[PDB]
Amino acid sequence: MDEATWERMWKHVAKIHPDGEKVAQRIRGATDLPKIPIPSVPTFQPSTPVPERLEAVQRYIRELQYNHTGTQFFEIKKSRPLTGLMDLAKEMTKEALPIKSLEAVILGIYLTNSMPTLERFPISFKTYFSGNYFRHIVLGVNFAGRYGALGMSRREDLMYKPPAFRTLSELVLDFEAAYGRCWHVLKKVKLGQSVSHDPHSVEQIEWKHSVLDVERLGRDDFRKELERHARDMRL
Amino acid sequence: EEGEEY
Amino acid sequence: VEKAKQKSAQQELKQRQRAEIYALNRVMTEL
Repeated sequence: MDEATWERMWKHVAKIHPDGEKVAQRIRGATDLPKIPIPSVPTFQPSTPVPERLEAVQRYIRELQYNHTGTQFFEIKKSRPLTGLMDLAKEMTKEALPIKSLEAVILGIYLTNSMPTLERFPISFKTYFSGNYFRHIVLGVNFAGRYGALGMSRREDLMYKPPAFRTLSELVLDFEAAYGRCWHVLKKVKLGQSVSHDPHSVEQIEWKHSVLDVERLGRDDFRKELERHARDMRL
Repeated sequence: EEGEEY
Repeated sequence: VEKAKQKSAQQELKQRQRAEIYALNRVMTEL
């Protein structure tokens, strides 16, 4: 990144870290730093079951690490044509830098376009904690009629889910329970449509095919709306 | 939209 | 030779930055 953006990152570190000035003076220009291996983009035998491939995809995403630096290294414009977002995903594998949740969703799409028997659809969450609202997103997946997820989060239980849930409702309710355990109340779930496996597609990702107001719907209608969305996607 | 990144 | 010199300098810049990014990320992860 260019020199001005680099200084901005370190200036931001100075404010958000207790001894922020100390952190930069220990790291900047240091000659003894660890050499970080560039993670190997996983490739797949045709004999490998898709769930096993997904474990390798998630492992790769995890190796990049969650970006806690305070500076997002890849700008994601969500209305860009898919082909542009896939060019960016390729650059993420080249630059091999830490990522956050939305970048992980784009990467997960890029790395599963070779899996036409897998459908991929974004799931975003709006939660409420300590008077304030928080946004999160994962890549929902469907293999052989069972639901799972790929993604990246600060918490282990708000990203990867093996494709074992027999309904979309059960997948989303698992996220809701995980949020509950860290004292977040789930307010909205926004679910997209299946994403094209063509990395040169000019169509946009559809991020908000269903926008579900959890409290206004109530338990049973929340579940029915999730099952309606799952039907919309299968057809 | 509303709220910070989780 | 000049483009090979520039590519070496741009790759060196990215490698030095990437190492400091990951050193910083560890400090912020453990904060």
